[PDB]
Amino acid sequence: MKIKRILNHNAIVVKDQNEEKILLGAGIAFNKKKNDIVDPSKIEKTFIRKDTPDY
Amino acid sequence: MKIKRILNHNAIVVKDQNEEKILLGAGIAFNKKKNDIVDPSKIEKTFIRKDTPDY
Repeated sequence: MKIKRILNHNAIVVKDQNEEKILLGAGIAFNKKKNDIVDPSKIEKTFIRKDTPDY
Repeated sequence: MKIKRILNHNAIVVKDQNEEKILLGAGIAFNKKKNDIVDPSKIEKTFIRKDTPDY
């Protein structure tokens, strides 16, 4: 899980195999940087954009 | 779509019928507040936490 963007010191826009994701972790931005792998101990909430409804 | 949390001036943690969501919109925080409906013209990216994989 890399960091494609930065929302704040906890939320960041990441990207997974499926598509773009969002990593919300208190202090996630701290101890990491853009393009760096996301720290799993800091992973508090993983969000993914709705790709498809039923299809 | 209400605003349960605020990530920055564009990203905010919202909540839909399915579960918690994330609204990433440049200026989304501006022209709105916590618990207020999210402006659709500002909606740039909607993210939802992975509820279930296959089940």
